[PDB]
Amino acid sequence: PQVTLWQRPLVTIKIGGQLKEALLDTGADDTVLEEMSLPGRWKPKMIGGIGGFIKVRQYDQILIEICGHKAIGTVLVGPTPVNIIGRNLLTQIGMTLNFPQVTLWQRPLVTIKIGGQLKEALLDTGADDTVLEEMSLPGRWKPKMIGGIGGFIKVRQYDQILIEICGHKAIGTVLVGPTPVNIIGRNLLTQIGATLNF
Ligand SMILES: N[C@@H](Cc1ccc([N+](=O)[O-])cc1)C(=O)N[C@@H](CCC(=O)O)C(=O)O
Ligand SMILES: N[C@@H](Cc1ccc([N+](=O)[O-])cc1)C(=O)N[C@@H](CCC(=O)O)C(=O)O
Repeated sequence: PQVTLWQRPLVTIKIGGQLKEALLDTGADDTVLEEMSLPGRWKPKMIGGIGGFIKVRQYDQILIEICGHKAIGTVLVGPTPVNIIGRNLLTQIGMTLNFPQVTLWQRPLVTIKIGGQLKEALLDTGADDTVLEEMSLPGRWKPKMIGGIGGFIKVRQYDQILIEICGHKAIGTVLVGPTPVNIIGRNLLTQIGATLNF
């Protein structure tokens, strides 16, 4: 299946005998699921995201059926606001990003030019919005708060911002704030015709 990003890329998964919905998230290294019942041993672990950090339980060798496709790997269980299927499992179902074709064995980083500056950013299908590290942008902005896996952060919202993503031009909203990594979200990914394929 190929999938566009005009809507969040949700898939049905089966894990631990239970059926759940999860977001295919190219910006996540790991798979993180809402608190749920899984059998077996686990190790305490700490992961980060926008907002800060959360403690999770790490289960290994977990079988998961993602949109019918089987994969086995590490699954983290904790207080995430949404169930996320990260690259550790996306590579097993042969997921690719298309806009060039991009595989997910490494983080999908691209070079962007915005506000006259060159930066690197992560193509993130799990992000509704585009969020960049503090930087100098011209013009008016509006205060806004956004959430992520570890809580929330305050950002500055700039609209009608031109960005060149891997050579492709797009114009849209860009949030600027304390994100640990520059993220290109669906609002811009749709403009460069990015598709998720597996
Ligand atoms: N949506 C991503 C945004 C993100 C990517 C990479 C970093 N980092 O290297 O520091 C921070 C934020 C996200 O929240 N990714 C998390 C998801 C949880 C996980 O995979 O463990 C991440 O840790 O990659
Ligand atoms: N990597 C994603 C994980 C995520 C997706 C959706 C929600 N949610 O609807 O509540 C929470 C976590 C991520 O960090 N998404 C953030 C990125 C920042 C942004 O786009 O505003 C999100 O808010 O979607």
